[PDB]
Amino acid sequence: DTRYLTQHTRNLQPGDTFHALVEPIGEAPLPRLRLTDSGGKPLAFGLIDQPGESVELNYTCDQDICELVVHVDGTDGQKDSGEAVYRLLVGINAPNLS
Amino acid sequence: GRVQHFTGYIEDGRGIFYSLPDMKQGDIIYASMQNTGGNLDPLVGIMAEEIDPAVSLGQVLEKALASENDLISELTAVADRIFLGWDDDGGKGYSASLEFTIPRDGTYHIFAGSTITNQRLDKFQPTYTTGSFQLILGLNAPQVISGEGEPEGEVFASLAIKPEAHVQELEIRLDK
Repeated sequence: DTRYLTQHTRNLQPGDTFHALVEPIGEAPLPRLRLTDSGGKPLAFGLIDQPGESVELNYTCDQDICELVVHVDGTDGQKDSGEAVYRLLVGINAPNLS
Repeated sequence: GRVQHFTGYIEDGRGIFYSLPDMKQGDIIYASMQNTGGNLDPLVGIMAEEIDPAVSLGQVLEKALASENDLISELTAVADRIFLGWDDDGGKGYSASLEFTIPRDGTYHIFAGSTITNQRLDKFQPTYTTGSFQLILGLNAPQVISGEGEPEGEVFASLAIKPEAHVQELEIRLDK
């Protein structure tokens, strides 16, 4: 039913970082991760990591205010995958794997 | 400081070229390109001689790329190559504030058109955009990148002459 997903993030302050990761918790196929602005215009790619199971993603705020929208693309996967689970790790300033 | 105004329409990312004859080394060119209507995300660039960006940018469109930062990388590389200086698609200072220091004497061309960006959150679907705009051009006039433009001195620029094919048919049915 829901074959694509977004999450509207918090407003990042000028010169503030952002970290993101996807991991297939339910042995499902690998997804595309992306970061985009509040509109369509995109900021980044969630690259497939050295191990080859994690979708590592990075970005830092250069405009006056950054309001951000994480994408999780589920178009390349198992056909009608009843269960596909993912663990979405997202955070602002610490690269760790209140 | 000398300042000029221009308005126009971008029809699915094909831009408009403006000729700047006999510019002087050391001149500072200021360009501001703002959306006036439609969903156009403006793209401003400056060149020396004229070669058509629609061919090169059309190839970027064709890439349903690896994923988003692949587009950054590819657009960054193409823009840097095609223009001596460029500036982007929408944002805070409207859309295209671009300061360029003229490197040598001669004829220059500024290009006003579409970037390639995504519009939607339902799917990642990057395209050219369409719409009307206002272009503010400044010769040694810093107020142009401040978002304030008033026509100021002598004319130095105007519209530059290339063919674009589109054809169709359909069945017409007049009756009682």
